[PDB]
Amino acid sequence: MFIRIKCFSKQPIAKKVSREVSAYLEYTGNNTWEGHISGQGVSNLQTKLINVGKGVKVVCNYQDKVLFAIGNVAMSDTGSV
Amino acid sequence: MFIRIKCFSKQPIAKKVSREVSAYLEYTGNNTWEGHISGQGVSNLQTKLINVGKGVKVVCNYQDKVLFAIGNVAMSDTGSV
Amino acid sequence: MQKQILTSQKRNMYILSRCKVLVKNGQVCHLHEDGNVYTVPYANTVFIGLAEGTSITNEAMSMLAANGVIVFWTKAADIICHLPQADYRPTKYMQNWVRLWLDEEKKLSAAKEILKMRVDSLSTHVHDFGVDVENKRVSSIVNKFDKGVTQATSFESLLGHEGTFVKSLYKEYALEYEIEFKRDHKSADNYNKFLTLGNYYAYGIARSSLWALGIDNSFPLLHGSTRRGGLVFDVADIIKTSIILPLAFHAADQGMSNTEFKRSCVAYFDKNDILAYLINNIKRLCMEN
Amino acid sequence: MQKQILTSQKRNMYILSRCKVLVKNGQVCHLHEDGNVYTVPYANTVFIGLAEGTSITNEAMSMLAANGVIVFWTKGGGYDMFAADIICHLPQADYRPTKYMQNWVRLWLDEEKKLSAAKEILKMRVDSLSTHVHDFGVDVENKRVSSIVNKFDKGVTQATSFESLLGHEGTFVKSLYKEYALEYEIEFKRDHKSADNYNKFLTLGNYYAYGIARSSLWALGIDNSFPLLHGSTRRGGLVFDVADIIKTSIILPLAFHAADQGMSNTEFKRSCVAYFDKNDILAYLINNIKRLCME
Amino acid sequence: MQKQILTSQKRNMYILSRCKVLVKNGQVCHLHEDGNVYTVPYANTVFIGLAEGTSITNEAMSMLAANGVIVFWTKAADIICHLPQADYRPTKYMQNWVRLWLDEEKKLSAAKEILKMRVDSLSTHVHDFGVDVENKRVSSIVNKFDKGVTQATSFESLLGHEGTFVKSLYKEYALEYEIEFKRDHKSADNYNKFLTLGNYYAYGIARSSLWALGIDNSFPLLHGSTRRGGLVFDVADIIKTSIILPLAFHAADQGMSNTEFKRSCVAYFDKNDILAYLINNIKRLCMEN
Amino acid sequence: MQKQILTSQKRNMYILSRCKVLVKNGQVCHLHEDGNVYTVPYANTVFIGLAEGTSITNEAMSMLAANGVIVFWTKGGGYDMFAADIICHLPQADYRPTKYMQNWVRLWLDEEKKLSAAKEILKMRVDSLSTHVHDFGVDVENKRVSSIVNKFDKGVTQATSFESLLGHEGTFVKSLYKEYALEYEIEFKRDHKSADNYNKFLTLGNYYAYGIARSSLWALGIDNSFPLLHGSTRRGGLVFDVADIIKTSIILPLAFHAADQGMSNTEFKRSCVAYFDKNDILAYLINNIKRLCME
DNA sequence: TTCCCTATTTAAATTGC
DNA sequence: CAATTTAAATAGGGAAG
Repeated sequence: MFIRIKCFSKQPIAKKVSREVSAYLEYTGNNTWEGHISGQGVSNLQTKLINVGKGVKVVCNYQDKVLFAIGNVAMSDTGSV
Repeated sequence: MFIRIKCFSKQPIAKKVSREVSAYLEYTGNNTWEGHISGQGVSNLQTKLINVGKGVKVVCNYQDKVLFAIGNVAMSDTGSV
Repeated sequence: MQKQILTSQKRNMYILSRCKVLVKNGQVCHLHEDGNVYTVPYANTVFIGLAEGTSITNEAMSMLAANGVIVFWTKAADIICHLPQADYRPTKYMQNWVRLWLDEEKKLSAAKEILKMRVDSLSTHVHDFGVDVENKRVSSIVNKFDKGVTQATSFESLLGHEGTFVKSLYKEYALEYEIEFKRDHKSADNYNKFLTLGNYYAYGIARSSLWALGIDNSFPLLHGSTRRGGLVFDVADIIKTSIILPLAFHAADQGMSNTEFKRSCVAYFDKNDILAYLINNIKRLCMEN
Repeated sequence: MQKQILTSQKRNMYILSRCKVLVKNGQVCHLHEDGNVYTVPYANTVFIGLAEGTSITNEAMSMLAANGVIVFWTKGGGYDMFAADIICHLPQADYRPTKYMQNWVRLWLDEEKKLSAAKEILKMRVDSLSTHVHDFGVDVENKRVSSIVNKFDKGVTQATSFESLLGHEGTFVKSLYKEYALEYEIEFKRDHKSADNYNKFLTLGNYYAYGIARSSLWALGIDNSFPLLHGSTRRGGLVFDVADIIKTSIILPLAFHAADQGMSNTEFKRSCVAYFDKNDILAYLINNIKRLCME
Repeated sequence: MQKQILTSQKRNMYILSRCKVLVKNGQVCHLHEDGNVYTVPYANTVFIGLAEGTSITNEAMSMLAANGVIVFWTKAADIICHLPQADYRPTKYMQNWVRLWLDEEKKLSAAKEILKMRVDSLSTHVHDFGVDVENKRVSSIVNKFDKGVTQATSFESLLGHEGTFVKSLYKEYALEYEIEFKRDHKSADNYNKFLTLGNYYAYGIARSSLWALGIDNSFPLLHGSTRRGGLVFDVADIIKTSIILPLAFHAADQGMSNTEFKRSCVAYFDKNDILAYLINNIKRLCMEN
Repeated sequence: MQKQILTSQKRNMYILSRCKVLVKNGQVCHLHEDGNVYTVPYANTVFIGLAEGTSITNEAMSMLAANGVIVFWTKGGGYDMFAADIICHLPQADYRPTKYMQNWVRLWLDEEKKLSAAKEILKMRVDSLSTHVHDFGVDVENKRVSSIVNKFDKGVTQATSFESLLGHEGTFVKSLYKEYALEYEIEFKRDHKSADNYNKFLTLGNYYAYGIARSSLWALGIDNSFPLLHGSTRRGGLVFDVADIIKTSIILPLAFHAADQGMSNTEFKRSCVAYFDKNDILAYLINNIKRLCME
């Protein structure tokens, strides 16, 4: 199932997020992991993202709708910074 | 048609491709443009990013597609970098 | 340079609150938070509406109004908009529409054809929930007001007759979505705030359906003593009471914030091509001769 | 800086350039980039115009919509319109149409006084040449100018077909370009595709006169889509009609003097704006449309 | 804690050439000869099928085999695949697999199911254009493969049953999409080098169906002179005739490169869940008892 | 450094530690991190293992698999594997399960031979206790230990059902745990979740016991899911069913005396691989499974 | 691989306009 | 309105074990 992960976090947490999501998705460029995970895989990916702890800045995308988002500062209708 | 631009170019040409694709899409992750658009607008982007000058490196991804890929430094085979 | 992408496939729409709209790096923007500058896609943007504490400068206006992207303002009520004018819009629509529109019988026919389009707005857009397409009450009330605009005795007979439709849909959507709110522009609850902020989606879609194709708005339809604003509310209420009111009652019922509500209406506009519908919907009234 | 333009009887078109317009003490005032705030009058104002660098707010717009004004955005020189609201009878009590297209397209939907309005508007093109004078270039009181005024008066009066009218207009344009060229001791022919300084100053002046058209029609609620001489399929043909009143009269010698003495485009725009504000050209176009309207 | 996705939940894949599958911050990255490291999705990879010039690191092999991504060597007679062994596979499926391999009447049925799963992959993975899936020239070849595999009287009887199917598919794809390339391994072009790094990708989604769900490559479904390579080659031949050779033929007809063919094969295996189909299809024949 | 470990009659299992593997002069060689290059023998080598720090090129892989060497991957020390192709008779011309697989599935599918193989593998558990003697821990030739051995022998020879054999194995492991605990005079009770040093050390030794068991079953190319004592749904029950030969006689004294000293887990790993090499126990498990299969 | 550079690509912020 | 800075910023590298 076609999901997409972008990481907006800071180092060294961003390398940890790269290690967790890079086991599940292939990396495209400037932190937008892209590919296909089944829904239980997204659920356990959410579980290890929770077990990463605080400081995670990840917004997922199932097409246009946000499938999940752990940690945020400002994310309006558009999603720009 | 939800299409998705990801740029990879540089510092100075990235500002011009920002000014000519954020006119047509919306910046979400670090370089990952996305948003709803027309195929006529797709042809217009292909024209104005031919006419941006040499040195751009942009691949569009309408869902799971490689719609236009102008410029390439190194794509690591199957959908990666 | 370019064919300057047509407004009937423009694909973005925005309301901003507490910002400073300007040009940064050739790009019209948001300033929603303190230092959070966003980007507005002017080749897809239908409209930019501006809440309290907001302002747009002239460089954003000049970059914006070059392909048919308006600005109106929030503070139903008195609203001054800004349609693009330096773009010489096509003439045949407004030639034929003044040709009907001087004659009060043909102006009345134009009003009865744009006022029957509440059912068409409920017909080409069907993916709803809760009351869904029909709760055996919304189809009835839109049918009787279709007949009420089918009669159409005079313009001042229907000056505030649509206000009964909007208030009966406010209290018709609330008998199944349990709250007892009423229409107030200063009420702090979620229902009035969402249903007021959705009128500022409807106004933007209507004025950008008039700006690109050619009608300057203030030559009004449904004029009188209460319906103030012009033909825009005669086009905004096409998608208000049929499109934005169910999503507003959804977002006030599920109880999430304003941004994801605006995402829901942005998606509902984008997947159904609603200003595309409003461009060739009033062209069947404008170009018709 | 606030700059004024007369339209009908009172100076009411204040143009704001490079300012932050916001609510000061429950009233609309504008803070310029120099750091000084100035207020705007209210009962003296029906039109209010925002040039480059101008930012207005929403609560200010709410008061401006609450107590009776219409606001518009504008380009360089504060005169060239690009984004505007529209004019009604009164924006608060009853939103009813302004009477100027009532008179004008009542007289246009029948052919005979539409043709009368066409010959009247070529008559005020003649009056634009004969009335408005300059201190340089072609004098409007010589033998050739008075001869072509008499020839055009005859050629406007006897005719009943719009093809003869547009042929007379093209003959006037070519002939007046020839006499203006031999006054500057050169031989020239008009071409939009040529990129010389003389042709491009003519084209920029034509675009700015299109701006004076669109502004003078916005001041009455008449719209840019309603030509009298050019056909109904021509986009913005009324703008090319009302500008042709002035494009042979004031834009032409100003642009020809700017091309002869070799200034740049921006200062030629500034000189055109100074002539437009000093000799109330917009107000004369309002007077022209108002006497063509009520008959 | 960290239950992880199964091999029937892994959709990414890779068939790396001139690479170096090393350890880079815990991620198994296939670093090609250009100087960049393709970070393979190690937990979601079916396999990383190595080609000439590839050196798989030991810790990278540990991270690949622990997450059920069994790396293989491609450069078929001699293609040895290192199946994962520390994470113990399904014991209920593997115990009944030998009971359906030792009994010759049951070995015939297990071989018939494992070779008729190719017919079940040309109808499930329906992402086959050009030669189609119901064009009666490739569908006829799949039906002939199913007819040959339906009897399956011995492992040495229909030992080269997949070879005739692959030859028929490669002949029909060339006769349809204007080509004449035969079944060769050293005919260096854009066609025979497409279905030699595409069949290695078909062994990519086969080494994850025998390292977690299925039993082993030792007990194969086809044994004989032309049946050397293992049961991984009998699990790859289910996906070779439907997702490898049609994608290679489409990339050769469209003038695509080998990298575009690899991306097309990986995306067609991910979208159709071909690795998941192989993992859940090996468990059907093995755990039938 | 490279290590030689006996499988059947020649040192045909090679453990290749930290290096790089590549083709040099048209033959498979390997290059350590100290700068010394070594080639491989080919008639001597049938099995080659790779530990932490190695990488092998594909040309070396194809040349090793081309004429009769099967490669495998493993943890540190070579006595826990994670990646391996599975053994055939000749890996190139033929591909079929081995004759060890053949006789093993014949004894697994025959119920009387199933019970006979269960009795015989407990009899080899007797022979492993009587064979592997250690200077630490209990003595296998005293009264109490050999009395429990005789009780186990009477238990297996007088049993018929599988659950009786499981109960005999249960009282064997609790009895052996009791006398080993009495040897160092601390009371124990077995529980897998006990987070103390003694129980976690015994589970680590058990882990390397299942590793040497898995290396033994892969050395004959027989799979991991055909157990003799545990049920058919036990997760890797055959690995435990060959490992319990070594847990009751080798892993328990080594782990228990080493956790009496309480030294580190990595040095325990090194000493366990050293004892596995010196006692040459992997070949003893090949001898055990060969006398089960050949009967 | 954990780790530390370290060239980079990169923004958005400055900033005339 | 783009005219460019400065970094928020990652694999991409060497070691290492």
